[PDB]
Amino acid sequence: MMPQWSYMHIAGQDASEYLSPGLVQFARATDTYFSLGNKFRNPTVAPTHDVTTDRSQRLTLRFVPVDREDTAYSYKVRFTLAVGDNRVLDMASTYFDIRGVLDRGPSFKPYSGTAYNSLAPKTAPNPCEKVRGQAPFIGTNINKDNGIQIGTDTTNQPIYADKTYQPEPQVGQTQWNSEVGAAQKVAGRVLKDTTPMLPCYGSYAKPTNEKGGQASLIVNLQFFALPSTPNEPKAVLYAENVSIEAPDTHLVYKPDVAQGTISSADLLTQQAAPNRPNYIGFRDNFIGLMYYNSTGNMGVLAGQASQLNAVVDLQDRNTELSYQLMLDALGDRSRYFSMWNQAVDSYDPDVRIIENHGVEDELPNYCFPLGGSAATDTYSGIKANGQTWRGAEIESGNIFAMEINLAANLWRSFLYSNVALYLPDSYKITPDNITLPENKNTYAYMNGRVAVPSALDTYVNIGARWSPDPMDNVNPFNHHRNAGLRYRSMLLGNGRYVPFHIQVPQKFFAIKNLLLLPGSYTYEWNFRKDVNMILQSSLGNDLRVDGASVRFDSINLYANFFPMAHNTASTLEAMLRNDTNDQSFNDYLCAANMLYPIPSNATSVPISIPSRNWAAFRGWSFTRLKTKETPSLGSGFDPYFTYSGSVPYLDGTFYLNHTFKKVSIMFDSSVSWPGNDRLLTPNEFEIKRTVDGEGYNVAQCNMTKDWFLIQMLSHYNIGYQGFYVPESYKDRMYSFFRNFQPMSRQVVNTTTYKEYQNVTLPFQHNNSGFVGYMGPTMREGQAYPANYPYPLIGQTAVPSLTQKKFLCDRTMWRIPFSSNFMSMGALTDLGQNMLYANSAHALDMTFEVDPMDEPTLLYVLFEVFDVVRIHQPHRGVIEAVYLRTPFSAGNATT
Amino acid sequence: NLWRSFLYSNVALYLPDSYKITPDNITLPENKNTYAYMNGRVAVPSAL
Amino acid sequence: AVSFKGGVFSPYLTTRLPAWAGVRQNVMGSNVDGRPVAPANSATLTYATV
Amino acid sequence: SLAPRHGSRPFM
Repeated sequence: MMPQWSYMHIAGQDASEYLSPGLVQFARATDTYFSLGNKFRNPTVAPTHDVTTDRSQRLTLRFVPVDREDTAYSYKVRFTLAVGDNRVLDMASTYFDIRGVLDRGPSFKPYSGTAYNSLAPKTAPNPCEKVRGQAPFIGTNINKDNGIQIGTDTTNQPIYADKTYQPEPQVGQTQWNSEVGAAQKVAGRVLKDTTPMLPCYGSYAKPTNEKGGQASLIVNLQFFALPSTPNEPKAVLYAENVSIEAPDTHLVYKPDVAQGTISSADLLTQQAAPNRPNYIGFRDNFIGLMYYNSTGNMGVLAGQASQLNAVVDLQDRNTELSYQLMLDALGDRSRYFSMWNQAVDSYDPDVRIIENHGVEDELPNYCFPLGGSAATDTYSGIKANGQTWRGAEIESGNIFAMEINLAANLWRSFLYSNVALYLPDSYKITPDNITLPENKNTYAYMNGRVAVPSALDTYVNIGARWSPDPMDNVNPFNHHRNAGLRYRSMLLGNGRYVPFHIQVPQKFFAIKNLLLLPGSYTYEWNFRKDVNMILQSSLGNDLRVDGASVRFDSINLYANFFPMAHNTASTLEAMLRNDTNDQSFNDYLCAANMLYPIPSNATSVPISIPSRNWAAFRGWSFTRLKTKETPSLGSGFDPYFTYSGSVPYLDGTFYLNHTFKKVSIMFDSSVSWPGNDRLLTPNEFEIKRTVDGEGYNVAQCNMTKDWFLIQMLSHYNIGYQGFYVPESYKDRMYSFFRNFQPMSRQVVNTTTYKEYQNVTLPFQHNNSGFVGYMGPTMREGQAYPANYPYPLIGQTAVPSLTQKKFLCDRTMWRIPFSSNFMSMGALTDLGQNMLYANSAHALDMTFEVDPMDEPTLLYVLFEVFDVVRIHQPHRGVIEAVYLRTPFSAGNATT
Repeated sequence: NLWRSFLYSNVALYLPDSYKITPDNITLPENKNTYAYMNGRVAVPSAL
Repeated sequence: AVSFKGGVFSPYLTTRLPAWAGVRQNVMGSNVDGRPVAPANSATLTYATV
Repeated sequence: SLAPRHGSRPFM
């Protein structure tokens, strides 16, 4: 090029390519210890010509629907995706644009504490009213009325309105002390007897004035008086029928409401609390917003002529979970995006495996008075008989204080808030005297129901990795600690009426990253408008009942062409037009979907597949689901899907795939397929074998050393050569090891400690008297040792019998069809075997399950090739071939 | 409060026994490696 | 509300007995020496070693 | 590998 450039190697010759061959040899020789490759620039130059068009074409495109349609529960839009000529669109860039208004319902509360009176003593009166309350301000006179004199130019009084005794002003500006001396003037705002008297927490009261007053349609200066002295007005409390509210607070001991209308009386003893927090935001990768896997509302992508569809979906390829897996195996998932809403769900690993390690307190944690000395005693003079000094009141003895156990109390609060409230509804009690909604799902009820600290408070499985068994089978991601939901409902903001400008990708495999060719293409897709199935909530409460709505505004396709120079774009066109040059794709999960309903509470479940070819079968993968949270997406709507939380069906979530005791397989009646015996149990895939004389349980858990050779041997392809921890580049977020979790504790024996009791949960007594009896009540207790946790430690430890689980969540069991259970190829060794390639086989194969009283349904996959080939013969015509080798989606009968 | 407890809970307490002090009027085993002796010693927070 | 009160209990097809331990009955089972067990209940989904 | 893509040991 220009000589000045090549002189500086700006765009000249490659680093090693201009230096004398001797020096290149030298550097290539001594590079590990004396490297010289960093001292000479090697120029890099982008392609000069025929790489980007100059003919003034768009770099990004705007596509507006040709026709729209609004249904009571869905939204249909048909686009006109017409790529120009001598240009190529990669559909990967194409992504829908959504605008509208969303109402998250009253169940929304994106926080846990309370915004109101947030810090007061959560159990005591907004000065109420007969009389009872308080006064902070100080004065020199109270007038015939006029008020108490704030005082000024030879006169000045205050404003029953707000510049009254602004509830937060004070004599405070005295300090250590203040002392309403005979100032004859206390004063302050007391609520009036027509306004509910809720607790002092919560109390909101919409500002009504400007100066921050609180009244209604203007408040009256009463004039409570002396100290039993006489007419001598001393106090002028201002009374203010406010509009009390309490958004954010569910009471927890309304004393026996005298009647059905005491808005006042003695309820000055009502406690109150925060409301449980539920964030409510759109599903991860906007899972469910578009109509995937539902044949009814399937989309289309066909040339503008010959409207023959080119995207044909089924109910077995579960394209949502497949996409969510794809992000994992091709991303990190610990990196929040904002456009695809790519924030993965997650549970605080200190919440499902809570290690009650104990408190870290070793020191009294004290509470010293506000001045450093109270209750002093006046003394005076000296035995030298009172020289120049009723005054000088020195407090006697030693300071007065009272301690707190900060470290323990904070941990107790964490336990109650985090692994106490989310117990199954059975263990959760209702408050003493507050009515609850009849429906068991609405946020009003489950919020009103209150947990009990007695069940889980620093005396459960002490110092041992153990998820409270009642919490073992409950969903972990329906939790305010859910980082993904946490952020995603953090992102849209807070409160109601949240307008949303969202962008949704294309998750369908045959369209996900199809490379389009010139020609105009019609492109319509159907969007779920059902609120409950598109928004996540931390409590899994039904959303469409308690209140919610998503109104769509406009839906626009958006694509970004690559401005390739037409000179090369045309060659690429005629070049991908070739028959042999055809494209091809595949679904990532690449396997059928087979739900299997289990009886509400059952021990086992067999299944059967009539004789069928398994030409390219690869292996089975399965898990468990809770039927309350799996949507049958075979219809455009499902009125029976009341659950709102994470959906393991198609949201990557899996949290029960450890309750399987073991599985069995058998080909057509009797051909079991572990095989010509290989596994330690030659026919029974063992996963939760509970009693050993053979010692088949692997880790210190209660797995089996054949299952933990079938897992971690098809996932990480390790085994036969020593079980070593696998590197993170082959251990993804949804992998096996990442989520495996053993644990154990000891429980007091039942046949040895002949003093063994069965002291229930409302009859314990530990930490008694510094807590509340049953619920999150208040402290009316007493003191006498304790007697729940029978010491399993120290000198007087009792006998002990062990227990162990293997909590493994967010991972699916795999039983690869390969002969040796190795990842020897996508199309397995044994899959191509002659016997299975020429003569089909039926299948009978059954599972165990720990009995869950909540109805549950199975989940099984057959790891089936889902290939696709997409060809475009002429400008504007697209032809596709779908296939599923072992589970073909169509045969001679259609 | 919490930070002070943390310091004594973890760093102000693992000092060599020569810095720790036995409580006022309780007895300790003569063996210096038994638990009863090890915890019986109590560290002075002022030191850490 | 479904009561099989007029049918021949067995319409639904039956499958081979799984043929493994555990699931053939749900009455209290006895251990080698006598320490009983639970047939299909919880506390049998935990590795209760000694 | 080999050339019908991936695999292992039907090639010595």
